[PDB]
Amino acid sequence: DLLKAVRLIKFLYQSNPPPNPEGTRQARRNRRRRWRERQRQIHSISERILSTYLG
Amino acid sequence: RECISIHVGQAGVQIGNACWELYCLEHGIQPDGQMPSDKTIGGGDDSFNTFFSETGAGKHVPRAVFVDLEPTVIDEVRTGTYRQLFHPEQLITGKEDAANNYARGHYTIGKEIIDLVLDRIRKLADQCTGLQGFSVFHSFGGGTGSGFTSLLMERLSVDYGKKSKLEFSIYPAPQVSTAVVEPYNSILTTHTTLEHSDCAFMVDNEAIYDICRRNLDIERPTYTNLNRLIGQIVSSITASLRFDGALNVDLTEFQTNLVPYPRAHFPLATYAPVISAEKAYHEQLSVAEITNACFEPANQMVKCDPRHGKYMACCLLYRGDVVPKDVNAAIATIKTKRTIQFVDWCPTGFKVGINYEPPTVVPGGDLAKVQRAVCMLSNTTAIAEAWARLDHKFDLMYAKRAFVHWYVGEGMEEGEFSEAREDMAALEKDYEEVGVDSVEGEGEEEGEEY
Repeated sequence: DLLKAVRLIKFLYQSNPPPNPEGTRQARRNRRRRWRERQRQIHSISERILSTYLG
Repeated sequence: RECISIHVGQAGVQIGNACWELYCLEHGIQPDGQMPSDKTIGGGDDSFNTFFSETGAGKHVPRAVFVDLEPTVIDEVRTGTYRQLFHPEQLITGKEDAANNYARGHYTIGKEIIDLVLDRIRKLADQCTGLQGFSVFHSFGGGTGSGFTSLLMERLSVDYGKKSKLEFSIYPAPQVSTAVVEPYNSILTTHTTLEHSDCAFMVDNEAIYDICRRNLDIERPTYTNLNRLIGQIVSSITASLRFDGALNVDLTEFQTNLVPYPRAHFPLATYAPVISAEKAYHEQLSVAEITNACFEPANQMVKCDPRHGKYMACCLLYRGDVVPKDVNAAIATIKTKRTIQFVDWCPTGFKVGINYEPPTVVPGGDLAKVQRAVCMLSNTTAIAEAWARLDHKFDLMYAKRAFVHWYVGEGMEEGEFSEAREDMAALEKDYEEVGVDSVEGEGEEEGEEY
């Protein structure tokens, strides 16, 4: 029911930091690629499995 | 602009008499006693005729106090080749010689004449209102050395206030000298002469030895040829206050754009478009290779790689004699490419200073009719290798403990040497660690120093 679900919100949606605009383009690009993989792998598979959890 | 000129030590007095007679032949001071151009006695009263003014006896004598407890240098400035053109009665001899020992001067052997030099500087400091600082001819250990400059600087910072303290801190070559202990006084220099000063320079002796033995090919590897070339560099720096005109790029903005920081206190010098007396046969007068051989180690006083030393400032200076429009004509020669590695928080452009009036040429040396010059003087982080060399020398000597008992039973302290080491480390880290581009403080996650 709520256990893995609501505590997975309480962890994963508390695990999103803002990026760093200070710094050169290389480290900003690394943080951008980690961002655009991080939020995609947070929303996609987690709401897929909360979609097909038991119905 | 009537700055007080102090000259102590054997090198200080030697280049003092040499450079002031170079001013005498520059300003026309004939051995008669007065110039034949301007008939005012002693000296003139123009904007550039201001080093020579009325203090002595109405005759506007050259203005330099000559003190050193070594008596033979005072004798050969009293009995050299000019006997009356200096101060006729204001040069006071020294009674007992320090004899290549610095630590005697600061504590034991030079303390009797500190009151006399205070009287001399009170005489020469209540003079005309123009006083932008001090033309200090610093030495380390030749005569008294750093002793009188050190006591003068400390009591001039705690008694005269916050006047500028422009230094010529010579770092001589150990090959031509005879002392070995010199790293000790060169590292006490940081404790006793660096913090309480306000502006400084650098003159050297290794590169002149290198060119005189290999490049310039003059068989004179002694202090005389060093004096002959340092006289040219002293005339070049004093030409700012000595050649007034349309392009009188003088000391006023110079002291502003030299030093950025407290312990970025040490500039660099790269004057060497020199043409020798054995090259004085109507050879190529070049305005291209003197621009093309700037960052090569020939012009550099200390052999350092420009590939690793970032610059937070750059002061270009091309003093010629041909055209004031040649300023623009040489602006449009080589300055367009100049892809030089810089700190990411410093400007890029180059200042320009010319003295288009031709000078009077020094005879009897190793120089042709020199008219044009290049000097890329600036504060560089590439002197970190030179100060690491000096600190390596001092670490080896402190592991060897040479003359430690000579240099502790007079007023020094091992904790004083520790604090001098910390002062030298501060001057290091303002050029080693802080002096390089410190961009690594923005943010990243790898396991660095958060």
